[PDB]
Amino acid sequence: AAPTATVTPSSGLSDGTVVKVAGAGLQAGTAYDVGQCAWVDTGVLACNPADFSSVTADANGSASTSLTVRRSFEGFLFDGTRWGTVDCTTAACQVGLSDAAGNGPEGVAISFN
Amino acid sequence: AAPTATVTPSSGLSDGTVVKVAGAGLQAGTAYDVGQCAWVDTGVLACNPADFSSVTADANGSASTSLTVRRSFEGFLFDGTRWGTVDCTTAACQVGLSDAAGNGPEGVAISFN
Ligand SMILES: CN[C@H]1[C@@H](O[C@@H]2/C3=C/C#C[C@H]4O[C@@]4([C@H]4COC(=O)O4)C#CC3=C[C@H]2OC(=O)c2c(O)ccc3c(C)cc(OC)cc23)O[C@H](C)[C@H](O)[C@@H]1O
Repeated sequence: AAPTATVTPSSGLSDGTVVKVAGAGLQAGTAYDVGQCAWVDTGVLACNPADFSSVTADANGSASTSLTVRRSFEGFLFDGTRWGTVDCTTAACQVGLSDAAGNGPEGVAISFN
Repeated sequence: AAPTATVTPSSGLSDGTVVKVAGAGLQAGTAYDVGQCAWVDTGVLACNPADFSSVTADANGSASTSLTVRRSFEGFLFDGTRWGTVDCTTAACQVGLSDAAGNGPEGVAISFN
């Protein structure tokens, strides 16, 4: 049973909307970061770390938090370097959850007004 | 990195075909059952434990193993109760991976003829 994520709302977002993020099927007791990213190239994920939140999955594998989304952001790579700016009206941005190894539910697509 | 399972080959299968099951986005060091099952009721899987195999995910969260699939098998529910003979030409059989918490990739649909 695969882990899942919900991002409410996920469409028609304005810059600065705070969305609600919930996870299920996560690893009980484990800390997860929650954020907005986009795949900008094959295998290259650029994220918006300035607005990340985090959660610890409860004993049932569940967790929730909120997240401020940004219409465009300066995209950063896992090693702390900047990839370039990401415009989410022209790029497919997603909001998801990730543990220290990169694991978690599939990202949820989001879109802006 | 949501967990994934890939099963090769997955169609035109015969009784006894050995398939390769590759899992990724798994938990490093967790052991996973690898097996074939059919949904026989809402939220009820009847599996083939006689051919189940095991893999422990490596440091990169990957695993691979072979699995021998069956066109028909005695299907067992989660607690060992026999459900009855599953005929996979008629039933929706799938192959997948799950850990002791029942967590893992979604299963992969397979077809015999
Ligand atoms: C653990 N390392 C791998 C992972 O890194 C992801 C990642 C990328 C980036 C970035 C920078 O903002 C920072 C830090 C680190 O350095 C900085 O300067 O900022 C972070 C983080 C990350 C955490 C991981 O989130 C995710 O894994 C994740 C996902 O797989 C899919 C969608 C996601 C979505 C939609 C959101 C999300 O929220 C955190 C995570 C994911 O995937 C990369 C592609 C590489 O393989 C990395 O090696």
